[PDB]
Amino acid sequence: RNLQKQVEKVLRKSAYKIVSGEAESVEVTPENLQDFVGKPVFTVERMYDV
Amino acid sequence: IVTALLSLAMGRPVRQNLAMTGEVSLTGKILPVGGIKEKTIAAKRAGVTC
Repeated sequence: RNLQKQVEKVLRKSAYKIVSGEAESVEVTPENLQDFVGKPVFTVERMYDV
Repeated sequence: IVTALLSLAMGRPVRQNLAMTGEVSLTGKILPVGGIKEKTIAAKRAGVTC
């Protein structure tokens, strides 16, 4: 379910970037993804090395 | 807090105008902290250089 919310949010921001923005066709990518949901929540910590 | 105690243990003042932040987990491997932009503007406001 919670994934569903992030998916729809990515979509609706694509929609506002279609309706009047400067984008004719959005295509989400990992580098620009930061703009669409902001800072990551979880991390890949690996709290220690050895 | 750690560096505080250590300064006190030897009586040496910490080098002046040094701000820091982080987390420590009983072996010294520092861990990420969040919200960094706000702490950054505050440190710039206080004149701390490091």
